[PDB]
Amino acid sequence: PLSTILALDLNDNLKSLSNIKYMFKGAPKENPFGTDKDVYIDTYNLLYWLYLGEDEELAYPMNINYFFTEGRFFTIFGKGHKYKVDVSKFIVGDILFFGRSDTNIGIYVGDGEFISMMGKFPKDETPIGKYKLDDYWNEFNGRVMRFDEEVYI
Amino acid sequence: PLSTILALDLNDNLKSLSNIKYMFKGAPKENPFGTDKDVYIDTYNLLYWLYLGEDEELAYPMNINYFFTEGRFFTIFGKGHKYKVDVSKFIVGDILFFGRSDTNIGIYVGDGEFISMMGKFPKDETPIGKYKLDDYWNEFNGRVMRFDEEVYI
Amino acid sequence: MVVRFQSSMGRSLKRVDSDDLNVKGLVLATVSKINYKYQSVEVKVNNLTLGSRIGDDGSLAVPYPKSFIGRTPEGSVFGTKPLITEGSVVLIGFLNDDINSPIILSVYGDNEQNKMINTNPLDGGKFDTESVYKYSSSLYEILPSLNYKYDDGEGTSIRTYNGKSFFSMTSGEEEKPQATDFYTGTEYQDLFTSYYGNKTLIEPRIQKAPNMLFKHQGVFYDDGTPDNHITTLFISERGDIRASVLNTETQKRTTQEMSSD
Amino acid sequence: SFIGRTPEGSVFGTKPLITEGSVVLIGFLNDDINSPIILSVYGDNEQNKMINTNPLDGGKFDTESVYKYSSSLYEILPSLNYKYDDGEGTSIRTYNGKSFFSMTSGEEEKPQATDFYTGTEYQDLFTSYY
Amino acid sequence: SFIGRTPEGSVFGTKPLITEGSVVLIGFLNDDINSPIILSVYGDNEQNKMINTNPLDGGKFDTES
Amino acid sequence: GNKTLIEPRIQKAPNMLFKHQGVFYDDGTPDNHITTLFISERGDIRASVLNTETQKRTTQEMSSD
Amino acid sequence: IQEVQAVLPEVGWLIDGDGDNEVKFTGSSAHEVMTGIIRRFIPYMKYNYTENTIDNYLDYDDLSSWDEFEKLTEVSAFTNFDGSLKQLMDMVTARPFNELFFKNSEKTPGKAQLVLRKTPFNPTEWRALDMI
Amino acid sequence: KRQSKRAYGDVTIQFYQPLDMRMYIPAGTTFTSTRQEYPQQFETLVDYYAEPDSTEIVVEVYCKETGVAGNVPEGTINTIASGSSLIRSVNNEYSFNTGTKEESQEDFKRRFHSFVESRGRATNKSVRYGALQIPDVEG
Amino acid sequence: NVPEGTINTIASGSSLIRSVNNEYSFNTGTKEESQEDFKRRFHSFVESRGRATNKSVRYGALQIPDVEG
Amino acid sequence: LQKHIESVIRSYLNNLKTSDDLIITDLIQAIMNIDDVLIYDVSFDNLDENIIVPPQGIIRAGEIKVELK
Amino acid sequence: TYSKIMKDLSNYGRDNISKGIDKYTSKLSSKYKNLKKAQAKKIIEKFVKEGKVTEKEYEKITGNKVDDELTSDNRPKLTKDKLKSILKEKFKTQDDFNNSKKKKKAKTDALKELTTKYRFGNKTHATTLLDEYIKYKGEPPNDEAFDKYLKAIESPLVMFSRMLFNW
Repeated sequence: PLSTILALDLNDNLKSLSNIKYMFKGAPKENPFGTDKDVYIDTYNLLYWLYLGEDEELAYPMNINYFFTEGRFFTIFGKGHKYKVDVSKFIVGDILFFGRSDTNIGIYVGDGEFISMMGKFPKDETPIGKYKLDDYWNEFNGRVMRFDEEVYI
Repeated sequence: PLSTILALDLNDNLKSLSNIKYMFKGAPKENPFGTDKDVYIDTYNLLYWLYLGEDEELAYPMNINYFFTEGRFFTIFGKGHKYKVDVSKFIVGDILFFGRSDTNIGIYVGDGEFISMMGKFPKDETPIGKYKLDDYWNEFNGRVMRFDEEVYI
Repeated sequence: MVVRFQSSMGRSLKRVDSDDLNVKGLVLATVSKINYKYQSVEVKVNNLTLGSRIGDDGSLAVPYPKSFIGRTPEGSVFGTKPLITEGSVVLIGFLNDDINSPIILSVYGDNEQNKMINTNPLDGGKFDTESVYKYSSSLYEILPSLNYKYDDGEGTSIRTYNGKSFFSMTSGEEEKPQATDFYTGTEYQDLFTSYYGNKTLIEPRIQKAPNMLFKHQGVFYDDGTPDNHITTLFISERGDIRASVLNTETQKRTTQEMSSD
Repeated sequence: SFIGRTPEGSVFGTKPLITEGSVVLIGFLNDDINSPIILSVYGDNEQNKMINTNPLDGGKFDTESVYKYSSSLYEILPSLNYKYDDGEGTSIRTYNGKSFFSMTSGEEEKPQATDFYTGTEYQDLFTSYY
Repeated sequence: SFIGRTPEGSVFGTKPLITEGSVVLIGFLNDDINSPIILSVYGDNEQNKMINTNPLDGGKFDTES
Repeated sequence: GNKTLIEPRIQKAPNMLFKHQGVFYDDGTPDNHITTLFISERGDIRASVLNTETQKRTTQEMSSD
Repeated sequence: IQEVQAVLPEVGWLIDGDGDNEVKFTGSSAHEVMTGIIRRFIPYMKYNYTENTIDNYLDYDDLSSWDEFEKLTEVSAFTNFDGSLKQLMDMVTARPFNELFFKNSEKTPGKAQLVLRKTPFNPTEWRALDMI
Repeated sequence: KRQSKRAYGDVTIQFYQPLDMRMYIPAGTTFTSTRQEYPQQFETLVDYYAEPDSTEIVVEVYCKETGVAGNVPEGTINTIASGSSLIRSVNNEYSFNTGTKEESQEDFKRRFHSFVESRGRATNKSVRYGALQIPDVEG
Repeated sequence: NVPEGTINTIASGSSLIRSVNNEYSFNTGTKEESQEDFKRRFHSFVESRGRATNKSVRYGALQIPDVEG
Repeated sequence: LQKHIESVIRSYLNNLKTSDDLIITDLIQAIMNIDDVLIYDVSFDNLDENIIVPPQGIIRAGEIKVELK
Repeated sequence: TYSKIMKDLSNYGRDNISKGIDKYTSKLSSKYKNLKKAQAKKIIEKFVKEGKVTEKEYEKITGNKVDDELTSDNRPKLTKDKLKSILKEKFKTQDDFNNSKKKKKAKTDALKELTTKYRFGNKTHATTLLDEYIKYKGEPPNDEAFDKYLKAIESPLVMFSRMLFNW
């Protein structure tokens, strides 16, 4: 699948993407992968740049309103419920939401982990990294989504 | 009684305490009685300093929350009622409250009078004094309390 | 006689029929479960539960009163979602005095609960008295958060937020300390409205300081040009104040900032 | 909501909003027809489902996690701009256009009432969706 | 308006304003006298006319004007 | 409704203020930052930021004159 | 019963309507619901018979109704305030769609039977009745 | 022989939250259980008051039935009548082990022996019987 | 022998339960044994009289009605 | 069972007359009387020897700790 | 019980305690009657704001022997002559009886130490002994007063329903 392959590529190249930094709503005009210079990018723009490398384009800045009506996704689990036993049933590439108001999102990877940027709010210098799901399981919020390209347009 | 003796001593020494001035929330660290220099003290801190001279200590700054739960007092008359005939039944040393939100308090003395500091709000220079109860009877609010030391601790 | 052996009830002879099945009047019940998605509850009788049919939340449930609800000419729906609480006592009125069809009329609290959530010390008196009007006329309400809102017939009006932060206003010189800013300002404990009825302080639920902001923006105006002017009055938890005016398209900004130090 | 007269004589009260086509419960005086009084106004199930943002299907109100979503005094004015309060420190108010007022204390909810760069967008708030 | 208790235990609610001389609808429990409960408060026609600023005599709510 | 002005009950000018403070935050240190937006009856405006423990203050004051 | 709590120390019942005297009967047809209703209270209604109780004398079997047209039910026990079982029996019957009456058991002489069947006004059911 | 003694003990009450205001327990409150083995009832004899800011209260109870059935095991009495919604659980921390049947034949025989030996006054046994004849004193 | 995902509700209050489902079908539900099955069981029993044998252990483990394989 | 044993031992300590040694044989026979088969054996650490009580001494109080083997 | 009080606060945590300090305060007061509402209210406020509580904070709230652990297991029983000996130290001069101001200080100190530092403690029962002790000037006609404290401390609804059933 496209999403799984992209997630595996990101995991393989995760250590080499230290140039990408964390910011609240970073929306740079330069592709992080096509430049060695450091650049501040958030999770939504990171996903947009990751999916723009292939033929898919999506849209910019790809805020929370993108998922509501664009039809690019179909929900797997709804918000409001939180089960720790069903986490194993998920697959790589699924988008994981965080925060009570959709403050941040993430990409699921195997072995009970997820890829996202975490740090202090006022433009932290910490680069992208991978964190265990146990400590962040509290703020998972239960929302899960998945991609689909074959039927769209 | 301790409270009655303290009130009588304050009344006797009332003329000699002109050094003490009035302020909204004066909480000086220096005892007014142990210094000739003028100092700004409000009614609550005045009562605290008066009762600190003896073995009793109480607490600081002795705000309105002190009376709620410390157990140092038992109510004589509740708020919300205002009878002018029952005023004679009071005794010296009883604490008299003023204001709709417990803005100020006072100490009752015989002959239908009370001891308190009155003046304009922004740090009036007027010293402590004694005023007739007739004009201030309107803002009495009906709340009356009394002291008790024998049973406490 | 032989034919008299039929359904009957009461000391005086009465023919028991379908009329007795119909419930005459109103009954009370307690809220046991609430369907949050539809905001329709199921109430428990002392030994029975109304509603709770096979339908989860939507097809069958007990409605609840609403302050107001309707639809605009454009078509968009508007209304209110008043707070619902478990364990509260609610009055119920059956449709056509037919059982198995409840509707909640209103919610009534216990005497102890009512006594706890009022600050009026007067035991009684006619409302027309001027002195009683000071205390009787008080639209005292508490949000689901322990921070409350207060209004009164007099000029006093107090509002509270997270932590000990509050907003207040008054006009009388006697009530001047309630909304003063001398030295460090009035303490939250000094206000009499910040105490429950039974001589207990109204603790805020959240003690962490809030951060306020007044963001202003639009789309267009009568001139026809697009609206691109953004201004804010952000306040941080650490005490900073920032008043700014922005024009995002032209990439210009002017900010008046205050630091915590 | 409430109505009365002051000692001076001036009348005070409220005029709650009235809407056409709404369902209203009626109780006749003395169970005598041709004498109706409206007790309250009740909305349709679809309308109630549309004007709430709670995703939970159910659960006891005493649970701490459910208290975050269940305790929400969510109200919408006749104007589509709404007012929102919650058991937590979050509290959102809206006005004409995309202008809004918000406050919060938790660091997790910091983006809801932030002013970094251009500030939080109106779409970012979850309470701004039906 | 609403009343309840939080998980911590603290009680919360509202105290809507009460006025003397107002007309209140009453519903007896089980249609048994000597057990009243007030359902709501309704004002007089003159009072309602005084506390509204709408000059229109009537018309459908769906009209834009 | 009946062509009569809505007289305010109290004609004396009010005095507003927006006092902001807390106890602690995620950093764990105590909260000691106090700020106010006091407005006097005479028309004065005072926006201040305070730190009571360190005994520091900065005030932006406007007089009635 | 108004004033019984029936609590346990740090223990609760997952299904609601427990601790109190509430009892819920569920079934997709009258014969399924009626069997639960009768079976709930019949054996405990003891008497001083030298030989048994009402269950031995009353068969209350061979019951049927419109199973296909009737969905799952959640008829409550306390639908009638302090009412008799006959009053609660009427609600389960849903007259006139089903007929209920007590008559002698022709198939088993010497004892009574409780009948709960769909109404005989249907064409085939009308033919089913024995002719006299 | 003397009659039996009613069983009595202590019952603990657990509330969901501490009481905000003082509460009064009506007299004659009935404490029972739900297990079929111990359907015996209990009742209070004196008034009790639940002061505010108290998450628990303990009140003595007495067994109405005169017999050994009141010596219930731990965690038996788990029901209260006329109880408000504030009550979260009802439990007895310790078994009673105080209820008794009628006076045992051996004890009655021994006391009779003490009385017969105590007919001759001015001796140790006479003083022993004179001290032991009061129901309250023992040993 | 209902299909998969047939049981949906507990038919009670279900205050703390959202939904109930079964991930596997029911196969133990069977009608009365036929003549051939009884004949095979009796032949196994007759051959099972000699203990300490695999064919005997077969009948010994199969004596419980629930066991099929 | 541990709480029941503790309560039984504490009750045995009470309702004891004056001027009698703390006999251990009666204690073990009393506690073993609850169930001869279920309860196997009882042992003690420090109070194996009988404690002689004076005329004015009564053994009523005492803290019981159960150490199951 | 400084260690137990601090341990209880750490068990719930600052986040949980911050929500409902007034009612979580009642939990500590209910467990230990030694602390009043005000005493336990102030310590929790100091705990959350500062993040920790030290011995200086505990003694400031109320005077107690924090550096004393022997009382946890066992402590003196105050058997007879112990009460007589300790009372002699508190009342060493006759002017204490005449001067009531220091008398209140002396009796409060005796009651504070007597109830906390010994197995048996009581306020009203001890106060009665002090009142008799003060009145007799410490020389009562009999020694029972010293031991007096030691020995002291170790329907219409039903009727209508019943008669209605009878009829």
